[PDB]
Amino acid sequence: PPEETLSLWKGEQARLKARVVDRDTEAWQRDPSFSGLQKVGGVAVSFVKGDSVRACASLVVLSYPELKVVYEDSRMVGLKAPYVSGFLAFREVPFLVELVQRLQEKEPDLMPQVVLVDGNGVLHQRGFGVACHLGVLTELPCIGVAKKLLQVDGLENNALHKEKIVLLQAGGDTFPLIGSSGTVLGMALRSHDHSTKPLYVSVGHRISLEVAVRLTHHCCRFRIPEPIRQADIRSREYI
Repeated sequence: PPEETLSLWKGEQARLKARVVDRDTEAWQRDPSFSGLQKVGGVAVSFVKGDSVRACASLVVLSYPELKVVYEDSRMVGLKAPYVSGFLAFREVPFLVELVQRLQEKEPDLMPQVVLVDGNGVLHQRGFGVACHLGVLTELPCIGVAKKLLQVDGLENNALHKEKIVLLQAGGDTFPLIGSSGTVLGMALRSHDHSTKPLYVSVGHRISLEVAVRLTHHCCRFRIPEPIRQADIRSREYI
């Protein structure tokens, strides 16, 4: 009953968006060296077309500060119709929740304290990206780490944007992503000395933007934050 389904999802999008928290809720987040942080998660998803859409997803957990994989669960499943633009997350995210639930059941001591999501946070067409959606359904702190600048609220990959990227001279350097509204939606981060291409970081849930950006940088042994890099490898394996 697709009209019923999409209508339900539209209501849920509004309700879930209102649940997004953009401040820190954990003691470890307020410590300058993130004292108390031991486990960082990574999530990545790739889709495949077919009679049914398939999703290849990976949840990994890494030790922190060491960034070594301590848990992994990577899967390919079919997702159920209806497939509606702007609402694929309403099939995708419950599958990701299932991964988290399986971790809680099978290895509860390895539950991540924060999840780095390969995808968008509040820097999103409707201010409710996959990282927000996963966060509110699990109550886990989540960060949206995007590889491209999302064109919302007047953000443009224009000449000035490109100039600001050049002026990111070293790993850790940032510049704010500020909408036409004047709202700070996220930060561009040069994640590593080796790469000149920035990551675009925004809050998913239960973390502040400053903390999200600093933690993201600290997870970058290479350009892509290690939990995402590891999840990416495993969700391309299934592709």
